[PDB]
Amino acid sequence: ITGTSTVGVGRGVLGDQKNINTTYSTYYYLQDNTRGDGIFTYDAKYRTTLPGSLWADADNQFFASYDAPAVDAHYYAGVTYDYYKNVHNRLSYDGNNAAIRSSVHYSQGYNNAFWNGSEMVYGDGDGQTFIPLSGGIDVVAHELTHAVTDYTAGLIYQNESGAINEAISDIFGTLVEFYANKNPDWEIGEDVYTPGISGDSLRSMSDPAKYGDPDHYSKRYTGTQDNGGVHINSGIINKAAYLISQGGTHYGVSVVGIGRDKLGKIFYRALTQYLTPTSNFSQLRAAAVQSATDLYGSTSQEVASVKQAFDAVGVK
Ligand SMILES: [Ca+2]
Ligand SMILES: [Ca+2]
Ligand SMILES: [Ca+2]
Ligand SMILES: [Ca+2]
Ligand SMILES: [Zn+2]
Repeated sequence: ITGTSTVGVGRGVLGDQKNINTTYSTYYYLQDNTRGDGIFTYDAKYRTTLPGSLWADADNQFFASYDAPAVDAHYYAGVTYDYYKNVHNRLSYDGNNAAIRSSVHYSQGYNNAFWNGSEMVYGDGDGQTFIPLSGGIDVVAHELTHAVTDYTAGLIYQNESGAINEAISDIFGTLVEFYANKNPDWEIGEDVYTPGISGDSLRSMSDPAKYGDPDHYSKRYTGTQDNGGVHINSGIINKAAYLISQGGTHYGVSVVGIGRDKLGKIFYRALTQYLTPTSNFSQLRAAAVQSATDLYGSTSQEVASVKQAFDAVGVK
């Protein structure tokens, strides 16, 4: 829409108050003209037709319970855009400031959220397994990172390349959660998963086996479910990334941590310069080693830690 840029206020899924960028033109719309070609949030009104209607509001105050998922989709897309711009110098997901569009209230009782190739889509959850999925900043950033991967490495969504694709989304989702300093951790989806149980999450990067995902290449899933295990075998790479950052000893192999910032620079470089659509785990190891070599030198501690981490999860 064409109108005047302004700032409104509302409450997210978790009850927290936040300011959001809006546009005025008769109604106030969830349209943020301050970032790239804009961030636009739509109401799918419990249907599956997309994108739905651009979110319009009469007084620029978004404190209704139907408003919550839209406030957080809109706000967390802006935080993810800022992370990629300020930390990695990347303008939006295509690198040229493409508009980011999200629809909320998709379908009824839908326990998922996803990047469909053109925009973000968020279910409200059934209220037991999940509450509206845009209340999780790591979920939002995980899904928007699929758009980055689509425009760069183009990892296909199956077998080892799909598991790399998911892991990359969990890694950067976690780094955005630390960047926003929103009670950060190495777990995925803990703010929106099972409102009645405390302490759990969908996946864990620091200990993937806590939920039964593999934490070593010898335990990888080899069947056909989940497109060949893209959500299951991502635990092997998530554990490697957690060790590079934080360090630790895993299956007897010791890794000195180099921290989150360097983790993010090595993986962003590997993703945007060396991975291809059919890269497998072994090629991800080579790409991460070459990236760390590019950035810090072949005899750095950073290269050594990347190697130990992949050796700790059995990826040669
Ligand atoms: Ca209102
Ligand atoms: Ca957290
Ligand atoms: Ca998290
Ligand atoms: Ca829970
Ligand atoms: Zn994903």
